[PDB]
Amino acid sequence: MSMNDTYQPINCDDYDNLELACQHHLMLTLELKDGEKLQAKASDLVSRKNVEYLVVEAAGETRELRLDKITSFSHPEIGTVVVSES
Repeated sequence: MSMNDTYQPINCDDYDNLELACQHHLMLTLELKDGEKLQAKASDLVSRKNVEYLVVEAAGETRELRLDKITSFSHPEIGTVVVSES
């Protein structure tokens, strides 16, 4: 029935490049339904053959955030994004 979709876990193809650079500028603040909130220095994204997840470098340890469709991620003077814009 349907072959084309547009359901992204968090970050999209292009929207991920502009959001992470302009909206996150390396340092992003991740938040969860449990009112979680944490900023992370440096970050890039990786797209799986099936979907797409973000991968941020935590000082000296690689971390993967947004791969679980995190409720929302906010950035000072930018905004809050929940499991992909929708």
